[PDB]
Amino acid sequence: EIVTDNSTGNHDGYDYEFWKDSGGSGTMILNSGGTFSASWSSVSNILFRKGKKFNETQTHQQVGNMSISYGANFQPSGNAYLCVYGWTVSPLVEYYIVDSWGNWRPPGATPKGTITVDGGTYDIYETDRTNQPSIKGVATFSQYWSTRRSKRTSGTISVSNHFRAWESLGMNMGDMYEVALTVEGYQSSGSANVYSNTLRINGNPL
Ligand SMILES: O[C@@H]1[C@@H](O)[C@H](O)OC[C@H]1O
Repeated sequence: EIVTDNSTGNHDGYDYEFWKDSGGSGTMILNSGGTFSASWSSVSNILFRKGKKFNETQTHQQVGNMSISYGANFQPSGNAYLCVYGWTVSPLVEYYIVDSWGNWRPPGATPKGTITVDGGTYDIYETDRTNQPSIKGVATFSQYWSTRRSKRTSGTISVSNHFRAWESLGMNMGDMYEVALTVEGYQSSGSANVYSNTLRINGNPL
């Protein structure tokens, strides 16, 4: 149902998470399957997601081929991302496949390559977080990014294609912790309605 504070659980088969740091507010409404809506106001950082959490024992290859069909009405007022998001451990990595954004195309780095997939082209980037919040407390970890060259708010995201592309460029991943269609807000406000979000693993939906 309605979530306005940091929370992890399972709704309609999908692992959802609400996460924000202090400042401003956010509201997440959990709808059928992987669908949810999101509103935020005067946040520093906020994340809204529904996908799949893993027990950190398998590589993406061992999990299997991952793919998400999604559609969203994406209405940010400032900096925000509509993306597939998640983590690995050993190495600890925060990752992004961004299809849309607000006023700023992330991450502000030099591309390491590109991948052409799902009817578009993405620049690939690697950045570094030093002693920042993580799924494992304050930590130092890399971020991997695929960022579409033009905004899109519905389609298929061939998640594993990006994973393979990253690893080809020497951006290696560890054991899967999570994969999830995600709305992020950074020092901004806005709203979003994810009316479609289906995660398939080996062609089988959650
Ligand atoms: O990399 C940035 C991250 O550090 C911040 O917390 O949220 C916005 C991102 O672009």
